[PDB]
Formats: sequence, C-alpha cells, structure tokens
Amino acid sequence: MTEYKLVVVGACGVGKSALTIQLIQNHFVDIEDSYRKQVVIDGETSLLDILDTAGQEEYSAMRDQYMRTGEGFLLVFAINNTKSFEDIHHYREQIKRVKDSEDVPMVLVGNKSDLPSRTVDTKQAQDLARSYGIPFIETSAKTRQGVDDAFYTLVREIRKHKE
Ligand SMILES: Nc1nc2c(ncn2[C@@H]2O[C@H](COP(=O)(O)OP(=O)(O)O)[C@@H](O)[C@H]2O)c(=O)[nH]1
Repeated sequence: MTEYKLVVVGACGVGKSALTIQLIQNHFVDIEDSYRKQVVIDGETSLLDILDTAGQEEYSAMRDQYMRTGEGFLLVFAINNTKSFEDIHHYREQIKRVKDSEDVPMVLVGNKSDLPSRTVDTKQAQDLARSYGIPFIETSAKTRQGVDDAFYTLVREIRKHKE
C-alpha cells in the first residue's frame, strides 16, 4: 500500500486542523495536529499521514522530520486573513530550503470560502499559484467545499512528481 506523507502549512487560525478533520473525520465544529487514514484516490489505496503545522509549535524536531520527508504540502491561507496570504511566500521558501529542491509538490489553498468577509481576492491567489506553478483550490472546512479536491489534487501532484 502506497503511503503519502502530507504536511499542511499556514498561519495559525487559517483552518488547517479543521480542513484535515473534515477530510479524515468528516465533521466540523466551530485539537489533534497529526492524522492517519487510508483512503482510495482514483482507485488507488493510499495511506495519508498528515501533519498540520504553523511552524511555531513546541515539537520542532518532529516538524523538521515531517518537513524533510513530506512528499507534498498544502499552503493554506484564509480568504479573510490578508496576513496569512502574505505569509505563504515564507512557508514556500522554508519548504524549498529544507527539501533542497525547486520541484516540491504543493497546492495553494484559500480556506474559509463560505465567509462573507473577504480581504484576499480569488485573482490574487490565482496569480500567486500561477507564479509558483501549482494548483489553487478554494475551500471551506465548514461546508466541505473543495476539501477532498485539495488533498486529492496534492496526491496527484505527488504522483506526477514521482513519474
Ligand atoms: N467559517 C469557517 N470557519 C473555519 C473554517 N476553517 C476553520 N474555521 C474556524 O477557524 C478557527 C481556526 O481553525 P483551526 O482549524 O483551529 O486553524 P489552524 O490553527 O490552522 O489549525 C476555528 O474556530 C475553526 O472553527 C472554514 O472553512 N470556515
């Protein structure tokens, strides 16, 4: 069985845990930072091993391990959090440094899309993802919009990389 090590990175409060809980446990409530579940993606059985991290948590050694062995990364910001969008470049640069590669599978995720407060335009996000050469997916952990698509797209980016 193929295992995919995934890391979900982004500023505190953008909804990394909520997105992963929705994916793995199929619910939303308005704790766990690591998750592990077998799913079927395009007919292929995959074990997803997932860490959520803002890079400010106490277990730095574990974080660095996951960062080094992470095969794909979700770069998460919230559409009502301009600072979290601005932080994305820092996170991408950090991943590139630790992986020591310019071709690391990543997906840009704009979460909280159900909320009417928006300070980051979809155009801004699309433009950034284009510059990085990665997909952009709008999500809501609350409504489930885009949640499977975000993670499954990432798994597909990993497969394309391994080809
Ligand atoms: N309305 C809405 N709230 C969300 C969404 N995702 C997360 N939240 C809320 O945002 C807050 C922070 O989410 P959390 O998963 O803890 O963020 P994390 O620090 O990135 O892991 C919590 O109150 C969540 O309920 C979303 O898509 N929509």
